[PDB]
Amino acid sequence: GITPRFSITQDEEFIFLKIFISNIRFSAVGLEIIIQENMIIFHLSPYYLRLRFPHELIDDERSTAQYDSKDECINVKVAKLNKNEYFEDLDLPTKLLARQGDLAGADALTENTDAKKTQKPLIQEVETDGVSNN
Repeated sequence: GITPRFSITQDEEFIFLKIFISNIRFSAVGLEIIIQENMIIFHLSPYYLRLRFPHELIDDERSTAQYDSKDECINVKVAKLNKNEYFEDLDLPTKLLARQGDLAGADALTENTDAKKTQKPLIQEVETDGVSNN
């Protein structure tokens, strides 16, 4: 992850990620933030950032980011899969980067699983070869 400063906020409807940046070369052709199956990928700006939350988000039409000049900061919006839901990793920066470090130091992680689950199995079928003659 590359960036001077960035803070994430959680809401009872969606997630609000804020990024701090200077008034340096800010192109408008490379700007395009995309959200993965669950985690969020920050491609905007010349600096790439990777956010990994303990939950799963979704990228819909509502999802979008707006550039703030008054503060020279960037605002990223992303809808969640469950309303009234929060996070327990946004509090820590490393928890988002998910770095490895120097494999030296007492560190631990505790992520909770989701309650709402979906069960939609399926059994495929296809003919087969075989004769009856000797």
